[PDB]
Amino acid sequence: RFNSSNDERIRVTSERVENMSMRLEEVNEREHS
Amino acid sequence: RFNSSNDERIRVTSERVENMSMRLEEVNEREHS
Repeated sequence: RFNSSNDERIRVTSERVENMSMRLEEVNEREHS
Repeated sequence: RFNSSNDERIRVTSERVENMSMRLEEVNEREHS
């Protein structure tokens, strides 16, 4: 019941979005062509 | 009406974000240059 609450889902989504944004900026910065 | 609720949108967004994070980590791990 705790893991299915809206607040926990929002927090986890925000953290994963931040990590994905950092990783995507890292990937885009590494360009050779 | 069920598919447009906030809870369903949050759950679907969280699941898709998790899948995208896993896929992005898979892509970044596969680097050759």
